Amino acid sequence: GFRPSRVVVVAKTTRYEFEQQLKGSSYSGLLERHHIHTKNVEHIIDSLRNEGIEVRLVKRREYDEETVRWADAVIAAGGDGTMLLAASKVLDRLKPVIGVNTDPERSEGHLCLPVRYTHSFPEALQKFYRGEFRWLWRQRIRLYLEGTGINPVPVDLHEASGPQLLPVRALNEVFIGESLSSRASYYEISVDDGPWEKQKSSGLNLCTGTGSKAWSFNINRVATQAVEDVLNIAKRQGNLSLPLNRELVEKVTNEYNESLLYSPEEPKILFSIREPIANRVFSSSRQRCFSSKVCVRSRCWDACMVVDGGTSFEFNDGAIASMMINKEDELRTVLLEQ
Amino acid sequence: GFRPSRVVVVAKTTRYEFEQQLKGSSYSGLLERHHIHTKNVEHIIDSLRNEGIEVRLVKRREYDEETVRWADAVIAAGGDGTMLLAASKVLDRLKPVIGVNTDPERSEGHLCLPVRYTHSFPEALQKFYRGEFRWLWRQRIRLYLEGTGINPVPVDLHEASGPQLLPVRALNEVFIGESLSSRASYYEISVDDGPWEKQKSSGLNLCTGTGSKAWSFNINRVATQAVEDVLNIAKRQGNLSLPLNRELVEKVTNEYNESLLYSPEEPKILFSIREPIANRVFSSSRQRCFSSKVCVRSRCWDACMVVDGGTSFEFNDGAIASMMINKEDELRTVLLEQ
Ligand SMILES: NC(=O)c1ccc[n+]([C@@H]2O[C@H](COP(=O)([O-])OP(=O)(O)OC[C@H]3O[C@@H](n4cnc5c(N)ncnc54)[C@H](OP(=O)(O)O)[C@@H]3O)[C@@H](O)[C@H]2O)c1
Ligand SMILES: NC(=O)c1ccc[n+]([C@@H]2O[C@H](COP(=O)([O-])OP(=O)(O)OC[C@H]3O[C@@H](n4cnc5c(N)ncnc54)[C@H](OP(=O)(O)O)[C@@H]3O)[C@@H](O)[C@H]2O)c1
Ligand SMILES: [Ca+2]
Ligand SMILES: [Ca+2]
Repeated sequence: GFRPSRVVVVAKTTRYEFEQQLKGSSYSGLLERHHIHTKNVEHIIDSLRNEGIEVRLVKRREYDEETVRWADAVIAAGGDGTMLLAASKVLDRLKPVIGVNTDPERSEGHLCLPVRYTHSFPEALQKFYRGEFRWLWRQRIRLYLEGTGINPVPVDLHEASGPQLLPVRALNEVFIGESLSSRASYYEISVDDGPWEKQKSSGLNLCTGTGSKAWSFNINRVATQAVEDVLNIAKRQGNLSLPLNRELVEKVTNEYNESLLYSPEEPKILFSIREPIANRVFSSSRQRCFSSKVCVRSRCWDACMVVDGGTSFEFNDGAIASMMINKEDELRTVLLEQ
Repeated sequence: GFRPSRVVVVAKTTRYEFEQQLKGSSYSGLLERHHIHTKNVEHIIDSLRNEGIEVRLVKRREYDEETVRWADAVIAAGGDGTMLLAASKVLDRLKPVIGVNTDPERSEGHLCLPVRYTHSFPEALQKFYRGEFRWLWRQRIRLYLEGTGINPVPVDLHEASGPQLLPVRALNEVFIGESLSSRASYYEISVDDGPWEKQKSSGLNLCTGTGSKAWSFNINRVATQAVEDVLNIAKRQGNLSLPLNRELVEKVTNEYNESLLYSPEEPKILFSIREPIANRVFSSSRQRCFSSKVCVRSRCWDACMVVDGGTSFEFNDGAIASMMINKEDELRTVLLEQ
């Protein structure tokens, strides 16, 4: 069983708090969105204090490493974005990090406790107390940086030198690309210490098993129409039998897309070349594959390495990044029944 | 036949000229890249003057509408990027625009004359003179902007109000998305005056037939591995017969990908939702389809409408853009044998 005496709760900033800091696309829904989150944060904190747990409630600007150190456990109160924020400042594989979905009608909360615990949190505490749960260590990617002209200083997106460790780990993915959305990205890639291979594309995505359902899923999943087309082509071009139906096309589609998801516990990186350009002057290889190690040498003008959509690093011509998975970067999370 | 007496040649700026305005990723190749382009520009201009044609050679900063007006024809001397630059300032469907690939080992030049004419330009002039060619009018998209808080002023990326016409046409595509590469984009889309539909994704691409081979192709094409997987799934899940082989998988792949390309002359927009997010809180519809008309209402924080990778417009919450295809926006281009 597991009973912290000391807990920091990191709560997301709501849209309403943002504007506080009408037209027609806000206010009415926004204030109700704010009341729901606040009602649920209060339920979490009241429930913790009723178990005798000391609690510090902070917003993003006050969530710091000192407070993580003070705490026995971190609770992210918001959505998956709030889990990523919480994980960004936890580097100890023994420190539990737990997510509570505070607006389940608008937050997916895939990294969070099942939705029932949002308004039944004492039930979650008791399940923890009795050990009716399992530890889940989610693998994360660490980033090294070397080369010429490099700038290793992290930028917080929510407002010749040897390899040095960058101060965040990726729980979802590392995205590498030019800052301008229409500017093709140019680099060289070494996978598992293999040969260097020039790529031109709209960026690279390097995700964990946790991240396999996030950005990586939407880069790689095929539409049920595309599957329907591919199958119809296979009839014309060789009468590949079968009866294609509504049911079958969805099925085969779903089987393909599940192949893109893998276990959060497996220490492997799924890397995807995002929208590669082939034609007669460039040539690309595989679109995606698993690996333990990816090294990227920047050839970019004004590009960034973005960790979990939250922390950005400069990555221009001369910079060399290496990504791997290290056991000491595992993020300690919990699994409850729903 | 077709014999201009007055011609403006727009020549790209080379990398060397850029730096002029070594390590290891430049110079050696860069100066040879520069000599090749310059040698070919001189051949073009010498050939024109030898036909008695008056010629003004300009770089991007001096390419203006006045000079287009002066000219009987525009020649873009570079790659497809130089064709797009040239087309950006031509709004008259009667003014010929012709592209010459000045570095065919590094420029694809899909919008340009066949590579042989790069060093055999008098042959192209004579073919023009004798009418051994066909006019190709490439359809282009025009952009209207309305709404609240809008800013219709174009930004040149290479350094309550009613609908107003934006001053460029898209020869390849209009891209719409948030400026930050990791920030999901949010908007509502009306296709052919249909119902408004909320989307969340990494942007929208709205291309012409000319643009169908560019960005749109790499957003939508499927990998030969994915086809191989989809086919193998169809065996397991219903023994859909056939013998899958190296040959067959490439074939079916190629048939699918050709379905993404359409004629530059056809007045239809192929629009693609780029990396839509579905899950349990959002829901998307079709990934791509043809249309005559797409209206997009921005819900974005800090987004842009990017025309042919060269001209950018602000497009944040309150802005409403409508895209269509108008005959007076056709771009007059030529077709030569190779
Ligand atoms: N086109 C795309 O798919 C795209 C574009 C940009 C970013 N992203 C992803 O969004 C992450 C940043 O999340 P954010 O909440 O700060 O911004 P966000 O725009 O709210 O994220 C988009 C959605 O993905 C969900 N999500 C986040 N991490 C996930 C995971 N590991 N597995 C499954 N779903 C997940 C989020 O859930 P909640 O509703 O609980 O927030 C959200 O509904 C990034 O690391 C990136 O992976 C995806
Ligand atoms: N991931 C992607 O596929 C991606 C990302 C950004 C932009 N783009 C495309 O590139 C366009 C801007 O071109 P750029 O030359 O200024 O930058 P660029 O990075 O040099 O364009 C990428 C390549 O596409 C080729 N291309 C351009 N227009 C084409 C067309 N209509 N059909 C077939 N190929 C075409 C270019 O040919 P050249 O070698 O002759 O220049 C170039 O090789 C944009 O409108 C957009 O469509 C694609
Ligand atoms: Ca979120
Ligand atoms: Ca180019």
